[PDB]
Amino acid sequence: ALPKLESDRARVPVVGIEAIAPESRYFNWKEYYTRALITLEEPLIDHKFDYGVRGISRDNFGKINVESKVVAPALRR
Amino acid sequence: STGFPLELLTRPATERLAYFENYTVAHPRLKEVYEILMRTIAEPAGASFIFVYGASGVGKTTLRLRVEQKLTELALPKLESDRARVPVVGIEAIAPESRYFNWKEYYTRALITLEEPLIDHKFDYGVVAPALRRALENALIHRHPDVFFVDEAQHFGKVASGYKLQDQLDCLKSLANMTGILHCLLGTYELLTFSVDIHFRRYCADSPEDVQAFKSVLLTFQQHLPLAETPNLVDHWEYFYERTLGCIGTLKDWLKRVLSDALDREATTITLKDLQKRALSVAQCQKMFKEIQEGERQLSET
DNA sequence: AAATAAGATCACTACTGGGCAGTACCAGACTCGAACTGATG
Ligand SMILES: Nc1ncnc2c1ncn2[C@@H]1O[C@H](COP(=O)(O)OP(=O)(O)OP(=O)(O)O)[C@@H](O)[C@H]1O
Ligand SMILES: [Mg+2]
Repeated sequence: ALPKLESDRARVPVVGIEAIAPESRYFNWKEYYTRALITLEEPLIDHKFDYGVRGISRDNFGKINVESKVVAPALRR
Repeated sequence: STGFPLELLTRPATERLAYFENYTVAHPRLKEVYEILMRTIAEPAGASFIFVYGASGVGKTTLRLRVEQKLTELALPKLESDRARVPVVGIEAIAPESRYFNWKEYYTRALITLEEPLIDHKFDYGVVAPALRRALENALIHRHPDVFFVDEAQHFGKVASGYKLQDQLDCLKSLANMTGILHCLLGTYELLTFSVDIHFRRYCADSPEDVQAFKSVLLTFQQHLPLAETPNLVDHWEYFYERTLGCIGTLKDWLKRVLSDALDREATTITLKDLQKRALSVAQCQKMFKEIQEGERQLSET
């Protein structure tokens, strides 16, 4: 997809994360959502995109930030 | 004509894949259920729930899309003057991450799909999310949708409580009572765990008419497959029914897999091994048949 | 029946949107003190 990535921006060919064994006794879906969002968006140029959630946005350094106040279905959206 | 255009052979393989992926066969069950649903929508008879069943792969979602398009084009002459009159709203239920279905998320997604502004600034003017609930009620009253489709309605039952399984639907019941909006809950056979009932039956092999219909849809699928040489498929109808159980939806994506594999190799026809490569697993069909048998037994009460 | 879970409630903590009583300006416009001036019995 590299020629297509060069031709068209805002495009990732493949994204991949690893599931995390939880410290508690139940799987953490909020951590899954936030880490998938970090992996998907952080290794990108500052392509201005507005997710439909108030808390999550980009920063000056480009690293994505998620407030601890953000509720998990909002992260999923 | 009844066959695929012969000009796509010179076109690139992506064009052939795009053409075949958009072909939606009108098998008799699909059009019969479509007519029943349209008759129910036109005259509701005072009902407010249009529960529709069917195991995965019958074609409920495409039926929803067809009904959406048909109702939009039916209303089209009268939205030129009347605005804020979205014909039909169709949403997909969210599988909860916790043990219980989330109703705040349902309300906010229903509001988003209606393009309702200022969702974050809602107010409660005197329950779960009263402000969002009242906002959705007002949006349904004023936008006046003909039907409110909720695909994947089986996720409403994620409550893990016998004394709360039926009560989980009180929010939708009250939202449909006081706004007068038809709620057509499309779901798999889990939805029978609980009003007009429609059954999206597959093609059971016991009845010869279903076998004839399955062979008909198989032939019309083979006619529209974009290959240089038309692949013979009706001979292995027994194989195509073993891994499909008679669902015209998963047959379509099975053929899509096989056709994409053929096109990627610049092939010209489909053999048995090509279908075997992209066939459903032996255990997968067993689990699917167990679930569909449970649903059929649940719906078998007369 | 005793033991082990689990939701409900109170209480405190940290975080982040975000508006109202109030001031200021700039000509356009209306209304009428005060006067000016001409016709008239
Ligand atoms: N009759 C049909 N003709 C052509 N394609 C179809 C048909 N029915 C379904 N599809 C295809 O199947 C996909 C949609 O899933 P499908 O309708 O088969 O499943 P469903 O059982 O209705 O849905 P779900 O399992 O999510 O409840 C799309 O790719 C659509 O093109
Ligand atoms: Mg579906």
